[PDB]
Formats: sequence, structure tokens, C-alpha cells
Amino acid sequence: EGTLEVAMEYRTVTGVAGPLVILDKVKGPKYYEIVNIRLGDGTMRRGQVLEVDGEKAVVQVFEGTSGIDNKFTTVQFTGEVLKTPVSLDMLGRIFNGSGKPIDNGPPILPEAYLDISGSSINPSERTYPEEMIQTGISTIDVMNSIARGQKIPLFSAAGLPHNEIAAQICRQAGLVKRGEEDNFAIVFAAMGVNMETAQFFKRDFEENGSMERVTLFLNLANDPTIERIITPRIALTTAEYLAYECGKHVLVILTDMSSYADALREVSAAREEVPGRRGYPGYMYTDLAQIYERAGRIEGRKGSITQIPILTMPNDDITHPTPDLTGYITEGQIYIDRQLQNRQIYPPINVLPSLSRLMKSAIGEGMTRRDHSDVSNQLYANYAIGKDVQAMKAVVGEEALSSEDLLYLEFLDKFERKFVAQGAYDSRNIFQSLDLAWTLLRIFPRELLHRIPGKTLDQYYSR
Amino acid sequence: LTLDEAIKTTNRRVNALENVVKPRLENTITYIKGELDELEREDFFRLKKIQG
Amino acid sequence: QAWPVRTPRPVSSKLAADTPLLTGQRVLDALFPSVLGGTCAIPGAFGCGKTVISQALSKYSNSDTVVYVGCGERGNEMAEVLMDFPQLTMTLPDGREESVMKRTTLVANTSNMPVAAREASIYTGITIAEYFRDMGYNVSMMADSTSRWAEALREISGRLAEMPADSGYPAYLAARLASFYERAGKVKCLGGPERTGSVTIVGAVSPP
Amino acid sequence: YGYVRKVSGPVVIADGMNGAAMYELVRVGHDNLIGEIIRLEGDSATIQVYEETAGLMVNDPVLRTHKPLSVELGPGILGNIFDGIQRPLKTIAIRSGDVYIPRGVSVPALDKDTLWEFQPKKIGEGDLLTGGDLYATVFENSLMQHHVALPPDAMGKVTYVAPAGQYSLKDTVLELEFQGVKKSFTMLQAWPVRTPRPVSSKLAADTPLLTGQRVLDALFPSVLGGTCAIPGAFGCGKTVISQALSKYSNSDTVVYVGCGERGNEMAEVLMDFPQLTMTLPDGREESVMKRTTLVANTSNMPVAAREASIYTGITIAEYFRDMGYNVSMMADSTSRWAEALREISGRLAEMPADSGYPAYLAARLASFYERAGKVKCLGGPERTGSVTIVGAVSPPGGDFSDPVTSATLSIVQVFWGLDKKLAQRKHFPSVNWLISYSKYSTALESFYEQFDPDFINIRTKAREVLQREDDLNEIVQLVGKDALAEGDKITLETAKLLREDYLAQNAFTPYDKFCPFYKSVWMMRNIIHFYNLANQAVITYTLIKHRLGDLFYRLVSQKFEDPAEGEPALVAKFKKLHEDLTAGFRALE
Repeated sequence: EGTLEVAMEYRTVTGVAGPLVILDKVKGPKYYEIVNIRLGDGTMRRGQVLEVDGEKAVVQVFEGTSGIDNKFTTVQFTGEVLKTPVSLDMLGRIFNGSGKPIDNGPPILPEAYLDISGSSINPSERTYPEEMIQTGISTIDVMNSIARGQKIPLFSAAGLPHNEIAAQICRQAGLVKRGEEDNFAIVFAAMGVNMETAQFFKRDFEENGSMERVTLFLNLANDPTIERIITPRIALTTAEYLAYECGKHVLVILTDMSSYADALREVSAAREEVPGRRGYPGYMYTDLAQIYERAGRIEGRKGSITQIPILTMPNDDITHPTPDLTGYITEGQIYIDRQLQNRQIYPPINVLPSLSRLMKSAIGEGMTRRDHSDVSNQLYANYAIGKDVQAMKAVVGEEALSSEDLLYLEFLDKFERKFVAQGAYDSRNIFQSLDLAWTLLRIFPRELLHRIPGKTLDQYYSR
Repeated sequence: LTLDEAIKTTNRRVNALENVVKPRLENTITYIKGELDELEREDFFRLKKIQG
Repeated sequence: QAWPVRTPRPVSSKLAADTPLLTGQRVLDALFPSVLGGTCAIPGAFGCGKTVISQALSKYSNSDTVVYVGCGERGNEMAEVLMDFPQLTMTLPDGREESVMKRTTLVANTSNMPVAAREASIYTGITIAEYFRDMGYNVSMMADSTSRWAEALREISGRLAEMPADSGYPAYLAARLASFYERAGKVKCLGGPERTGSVTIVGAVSPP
Repeated sequence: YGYVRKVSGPVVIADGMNGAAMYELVRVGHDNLIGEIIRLEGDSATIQVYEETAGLMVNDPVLRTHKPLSVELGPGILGNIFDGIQRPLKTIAIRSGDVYIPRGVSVPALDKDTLWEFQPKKIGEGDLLTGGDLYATVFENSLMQHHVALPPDAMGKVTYVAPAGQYSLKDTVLELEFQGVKKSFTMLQAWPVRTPRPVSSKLAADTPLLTGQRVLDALFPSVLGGTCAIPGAFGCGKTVISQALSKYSNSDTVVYVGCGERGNEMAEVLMDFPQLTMTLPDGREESVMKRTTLVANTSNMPVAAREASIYTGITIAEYFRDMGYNVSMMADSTSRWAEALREISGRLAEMPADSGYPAYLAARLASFYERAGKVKCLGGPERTGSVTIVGAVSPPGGDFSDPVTSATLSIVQVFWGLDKKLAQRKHFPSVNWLISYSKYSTALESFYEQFDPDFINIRTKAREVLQREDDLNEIVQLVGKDALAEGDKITLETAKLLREDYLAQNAFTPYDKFCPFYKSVWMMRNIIHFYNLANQAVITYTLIKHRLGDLFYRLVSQKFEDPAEGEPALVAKFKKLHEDLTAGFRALE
């Protein structure tokens, strides 16, 4: 084997500006080589070499440039890109943003060092998601369902209970069961969460007793802004190792993706890169791809990576660059409405903008019922007509609702009342909920229904 | 009859017209400041980089 | 053979297209028709999943050959294409039963693949379709998310510190996009017999 | 050693500073102009100088400090007045005599020649001590005893302990050796503003911030060590709430922090605090200044000092919490701080973000706000303090859409929402019940039920009544009070009584200047229980109104009760009126 070499320690640091540390007289640099910077005080922090030109090197330190002296700090070039020591033993533990074990436990004994930002899967070898998931919440499963390998985020403005919904989904996560070793292992990324939210996550996960199959990658808002960018990379790399290289299906969760967007914006503004819309970097689409575009099923392996991000519209606007690019990349949306929260509904899922682009394959005959697609389409389409009827009633009066419009208004009322609402710990099965969905569709006459054929639901029978 | 007509007009103005205009004002503000102002700084920043 | 990917394939003389593109969709072929040789463009804002129309058109067009060259698109769409095109089928006038995968090629690179390869994707797609046209067929393509090949432009213009024209895109964006789109059209090919193949560019532009 | 080379406005380039460190404060020129290092390109440095740089001379000396922007803590920190960059305004004025702030003042933050009474703990001369150990306490003044904590990042076996007596900060009150080398510590601790103070464990907040106002105490409670937000731009509500916090809040200390506001406004507030006086629960009369510290940086002050004032204040609050005291910070105008940050960013030519603020504005605001919380102390003996921030916001025109407002609402747990409409309608509390909220109620429910298990149910019923108040409002608006049912009329009357009797305070009146939580709880019980007891009887609304007409006047009188009679006497009077109201409600049914 090629003989090893001890990393060269330099002291030629010849410039500091912003978060970027300049070096000179570097002997044979390497792009994206991880360099750990030791200050004169002796404290150490990591960093990446962003731009390599000639014998120079423009390093981006992690813990901040503060305290770096141009004649007393030393930089050591490890000569290798960032690598996360993934291992099967990493399950049931908590790690910092960069991966420091923070559960008062010994560090990870790596089964294999794996580089973050792993290469893409050859789409010829890529396959298609073909199985539903039993998260434990009615409205997500019944309409705009989630497939074992499908990516889909949660759109929810600030202050909404989306964190509680994520915790409930993670604690109640399970297969359809229509096995425990390959059962759902949950990788729970936490980008830029509050300390109270962090303690809540830790306590809730420890309480459900599923610590044996859940990994927390916590990154608080106190941690450096650049260190938040590598947290999703590490989480997804560990998920890739667990799923493809070990077998068990992984249900990747990342909270506050808007925090990741803000971290990207801050890092880009630091280096003065070309800005896209709203001052975000012009390559944000590619970065959000490298984060999201890993969920899927690989042909030769029995693993599967399901992605459930959690975004937050900053101004409660769907047109914001982060949610817009996500919706471009994320293959569907599960939407949460503040207006429904104003009505004191615990799971404020609004179904009008919520669609799963892979639902057309999750449904079928192996699972669910043969009337799933048509019933979902009707409860998706008649809601818009009910909203239009409500608007007409608001702008004209109660007399505007004719013998047909009043039916749509009553449909909307009952749909928002009974169907959407669910218990904080209710595992409402599909058929029991689909019966009430059929009742809601049957509030309207069985002949005015245009899109659905009568025979489709007629195959199913009430009681 | 007159009260019904006036109430219809008032409700239409409150619901449709004002809520139509205000998003238009927000979009116009975003298009100017969010793009033109950002581009102007970026253009000048690139020019200063060229000079340096 | 071999051919530079930016230099268009030579022809005898381009000529007007006068045969409609039977997409099999009511709206596409009834109100807003397209001709076999013309250029289309579908905006399809976020959440619309405009690639469903793309796939339907590729499946059911009268075009002899389809080159789905989706650039920057999600890999699951390519998985769907590779899974369904063989199992899906079409019939020919001879009466036999055959798959559409026998005539469809994908030069697609996903969004997680490196950025700079996207322009190469687009150009290789158009050159392959040009070759199939010079064969004489009524070949067609549809480049999913050509707007991704503007992010590819500006993510390089930024490294070169080129002067930003509009929203960060370089100045030649319109020029290059025209140089790409202007390669469609019915044309009498070079040499006998008198092949009169065409090529269609059903692009997709995703706006922010 | 070190000479300037290029002076382009605020930006300054100084050569011969190879050993300089990033963000290390430095003294520039003979006038001792103070500026922070930004870029260390080459062997040269780059400094932005806070005060005006006009008149600098090339090759004028530059003197390093080997320390980032730091604050000298210790005895005497309370009571005084300090600038943004930790400059004692009072002593500067006394020493210079004149009024203007000299360009290049060098007065130390705390007088190092003044004497304070010192006495050590029972520690021995050869014992072992570590960082955060409380080895002595000092009577800086009466009733504000100051503990002397051994500085963090310092530990070792005890070598010398100063016996009790009169000493000054320049004296070496403590000396100890970890290794063979020995270090001697005085009573002055320096700590950088940017670096937070070391903590042992971030506890869960479990005690409400009793502000003395019923609306904040019961409707929208705030917990010790919890963030708070105020949309304060007019109506003097910010002044009122600040005075309430200074006088009646549970906090053992208050650290007001004013940045970039109107100079005359800061003059008014800094003249108001000395006039403010608070009585002790033991009957003693004190001055709020004896437990108050004030950091005021007006608009005329340098922009960098305006940005650093907030961090200075939060570091002072953390130092106070280091000895387990409950201390409350009050950021006067976070909007002004954000504008100062924007000006600094524009000076640095950083790439603009949303609405012109730099892209790190949200991140820096979150980093600042994350320092609040109930925290276990470092080192023994065991004790626990808290730091709660009640930093206000000034949205432009009241539109809660500016990035400062959005980030603050995203980070702050409890938003109280002062409304100018209530101020126009002559509302002393001015708290809009329709927009305020308290996200910490779920965590505070433990204490809420421990004090009274029915109090939380009463609060939920009051929230439901407030929600139905607007419903009855448009009901009266569209058809009038005639269509209201007897139960609906009773609910509307009870909501109006709650709004005009308990949800509103009288401040200026001696009887309602301070509202104890006991009186608040009894008032809430006497209101909600009466509301229900009248509700289930549905009796004609007009008939009920005539029977309860004396009771409606009595309920206003129950609020009029003074706290002078003591909490039990007021509670018994509220209970007696409630019992009489209940007896009328059941017997007459």
C-alpha cells in the first residue's frame, strides 16, 4: 500500500476577511480539503478551502474568523474531503451539527468512513416508489398519501404546530403491515431549532420508547451558521448508509428547512456570489437538489429512503424562493393552513394545495380500495367549488347560495368539521376514514358528480 | 332594494377590489426593490471587483 | 459517424412545416395546435408537474422518434420513464404490437448531477435528434426544465465574474437559447433519396 | 507600536500589526480613538474606528489592546449609567466637568479607587476552588448584596484568601495556583460581549414573571427566563411596562438597554428612573437605581456602539445571573439596533438581503435572543438564576412584515401586543387581547395548577369568552343586540365587564397601581364563576339584568379594592361579593 504521510501544518496565513481565511505558499493544495485551524490561543476549529488558485488558498473557517492572528495561527491540510464516520452502531444516539456525540457517550467506532455529498444514483438503476406508509395521521394518508421512497415536505408558517405534527409522525411511524429489524429507522435532522424545541424533541423521542431506532442530528441556533449546512449532508449520508448498505428503510426528517435556506443565503452573501431571487444564491436549486434528490429506491438493494422535510413560509407566502424551489424539486406538498388553526383544529392540514405527485402509484389494488382515486379526486375538487360558493355568499349574501351552491357550502362545512379533524393520537385507518369521505362526497347528489363515475363508488357499499 | 345594492357594492369593494390591489402593490414593490435594487448593487460590486 | 455538438447538422434547404402534431390531447390539438417542425414551450409553474404532458406527448405523438432529454429534472421521472415505456405499448399500421421504448432515448441528467453537464445534455439531445432527422424521420424531443440550463449559465458566469445582464443571467442567454431553438423545422435533407424529416423542440421553461 | 497608513473615513489601515487578531479592539492615534479590527490582510491590519476620524495624522501611533470588545464587570456595576461601549457617563461628566463627551475619553468603566466592604466565605487558605465558585460577597449598597464569583476559565487549589475588611478593586483579593504557577485575581472580571457566559445546564423555565399588571400576569403570562416582545412606538406603554418591571417584577435586578432612540426620549427615561421608587415587602422604602443598571446609547453615539449596546447589556445580565439572581433585560428599540446594523453593513458593502438588511440579521437576532433562560449556575454552591429579555419592536406603521418584526415574532415565545387603538380609547394597560399570546402557558401550567387547579380552567374559559366577544361584536353590528339570546346577552355582558373591570387596569390609581396574583386570581374566579352561574339558568335576559344590576356595580367596586388591606382582606371581599352574586344567581333561579 502507498506509504502514509503526516499532514503539513502551515503558518503562512496571509489574510482574513469575513468568514474567509486566506493562505499563501501552500504546497500542493486540494479542492474542498478539510483544514482544521489552530489559533494562537490553542483552540481548534475546522474549515474548508473554498477557492484554490495557484499556490494560494481561500479557506472558510467554521467557528468564525474571530481570534485568528496573521502570525500565530496554524492550518493543517488533511488532504481529504469531509467524511462522516458512519456506522450501524450510530443508531439510538444524538449528535451535534458536525456529529460530535452529545449524549455523554463514547464516539462512533466507524464501520466505514463515507464522504458526504455522495454521488448520484445512476437513474437507469433508479426505481419507482411502490408502497404506502402508515405514519399514523388520517388526512395525510387518505389524500395525498406518502410512498415508501417518496419525498414530500410540510408547508407550515411560523407558530404553527408543525413541530408537534413531525414529532407525532416520528413516534407513530410504521409500515402498513398489510419485519422489526428492517422497520422504519428515522434520521431526524434539526437545522436551526430553538433550545426549548430541542429539549421537547429529546424528551418526546425518549418517551415514545423508539430511541432504539431513531437518530437525532441536532443543530441549535447557537451553533455556527456554516455548520448548519453540513448537518443535512451528514444526516442524509447516515441515512444512505443505513438504508442502502444495511437494508432498513429510513424515514428522513429535516425540520426548519427555511433555516437551511437562511444559512445558504448567509454563506453566499459572505463570499459575494451571484444572487437569485430575494438575494438567495443563484445555485440554491442545485443545493436543494443535493439535499432532497436522494429519496428513492435502488433496484439491487431492498432499502428505501423516504424524505419528509418541514419548510416554513417566511411571510406565509407560497411564492417565496425557498418553498417555490422546493415545490419544483420535492415531488408534492402537504400543506398546513393558519386559517384552519384559527378554527382550533389540531392538525391544520388544508387539502386544497396539498397533492402527492406519486399518489397515482401508491394507490392500487394491492392496498387501499378500488375507489380511492375517484373519491380523493372528488374531495379534492368539490372543496374548491365550496370555497367559491363561500366567496359568492360573502360578496352577495346568503340568498345567493341556490339549491346547488348551498350543497357545496354544507359539503365544505362538514369536510372541515369531521373529515380533517383528528385526535392527537388517533390512528384512523383508511377504510374507516374513506367511509366518511364517501359520506362527504354523498352530501352532494349521486348524479351531479361530474368527474367521478357512479360505478366506481357503487362497487363499494355502505355498511 | 337600495340597501341591498349598496351593501353588494360595499362588500365587493372590501373583498374583491382592495384585496386585488394590495397583492399588486406588494408584487410591484418586490419586483422593483427585490430585483432592480439588488442588481444595481451587484453590478457595481462586480465593477469594483474589476477595478481592484 | 461523429459530429461537433454545437455545430448544427448541415441540410439542403429548410422548408415550411404543414403537418399537425397529433398529440392526442384535446387542448393541444384543437385550440392551440402545433405543427410537425415547430417549436413549443410549456411554462408549467411550480407544482403543476408539467412533465405529465411531456410524457403523454412522447407516448402518443405521431413523431417517428422521441428524444426525452430532461435536464435538471427529478430522477424519479426518469425511473418512471424507464419502468413504463417498455411495459407500455403502441400499434403500427402493419398490425403488429410493439413498445414505445424501441424508439425513445434519454440523454437526461438529474438535478443532483454536476451543474456544468446540463448544457452538454441539451446540445447532445438536439444533435442526436438532428441526426435522426437527417435519416428522414419526423423525430421530436422535449427538454424538461430548460430553465435549469440558465442556472447552469449563471453559476458559471458568476465564477468567471462576467457582467450580469438580467437577474444574474449573462447577456448571451437569449442569443444561446435562440441558437438552440432555431434548429427545428421540416427540411429536405442532403443527398438522395429525398428525405424530408423534421424535428420538434417542445421545451419547458420553469419560472421562479 | 503601529502606525496608520490610510484613513478613508471610518475605515483605517495600520501597518506593523502582524500579531494582531481579528475583532481585537485597538487604540488609534494620540486622541486614543477606539476601533475594531476587521481584515488582517498582509502584515497590515484594517480598523473601523467608532468615533469620528477627522484629524488623524499618517504615522500617528496605534496601540493594541489584546482583547476583543469586552466589559469590565464587578462591584459598582449597578446604579451607574454607561454608554454603548461601556463608558461611565456620570463619572466622565464629573471628571471633565463640561457636558460634551470628549473625543477619546479614557475613564475606566468602574472607579478602581473607591472602597467596597469585602468579606470572604468560610473557605480555607489551602482548599480547592474552581471556576464559578462563590468565594465572597460584597455589600455594594444596602439590600443589593453582591456575590463575588471566581471567574470562569480559572481554577486551582487555594493559596491566599483576603480577610474581611475594606478594599478596592485594585487590591489583589485572591491568589491561587493550579499548577506550580500561581495567579492572583482581583475583584474585576473582563468578558467579551460576543461570547456568552459559561453555563452548566439550561433549565426549563418554571416561574412566571409577575409584572404586577393583571393583563400580563393572567391573560398572557410570561415566565422567568423567557423572551418577550412589545410593539412599542406610541402610547407610553413601553415606559409603563418598563416602570412596572423595575418596581414590582420578581426580578432581583433590571438592566435597561437603550440604543439609537431619540436623545430627549432617553433623557426623559433616564430622569424618570431615579424618580421611580419601590417599597420593600418588609415595609422598607428603596430606590430602584440601587438594583438598576442603565445602558443608553442615543443616535448621536457611534453606530458601532449602538450595535454593541445590546450585547453589552445582555452580557451584564448574564454576569448578574452568574450568582443566581433573577435579572430582566429590556431592549428599548430593537428596530434602532437593526437600523444601526444595516448602516454598518452598508459601510462594509455586504451584499444586501430582503428589504436591505444584511442576510445575517435574523441569525444575529436569534443568537442574541437565545441567551435568555433559567440556567443552573456554574460552580458551587448550588444555585440557579434566570435572564429574561423583554425586548420591544417598532414595526414601520404597525405592519408586522419587516424582517426585524418577522424574525422577532419567529423567535420570541411571548408577544404582548400593545395596541394604539386601545390607547385612543383611553386604555391604561393598552394590551390588545385579540393579538397577544403566551406560548409558555403549557410549561407554566404546572405552577398554574399547583397554585390553583381551577385557575387554568378559568383562563381557558376567559379565552373562550374573549373569542366570543368579537362574535357578539359583529352580531350587534349586523342586526343589533335584539337578536341576542338571554345566554348570548349574558355572555356579552360578562365579556364587557371583564374588559372594563379586570382586563383593564387603572395604573395611576393607588388601589390599582399593583395587582397581586392573588387578587387577580380571585377576581378571575369571581367573574368566571358568576358568568357560568348566570349562564346555565337560561330566565329572561332583561329580568336577569334587573336582578344583577346592583351586582354589576359591585363587580366594578370589587376591582376598586386597594391592595393596602393586604391580599387576604381583598381576597375575602372579592369572595364575599362572589358568594353574594352566586347566592343571588341560584336562589333567584
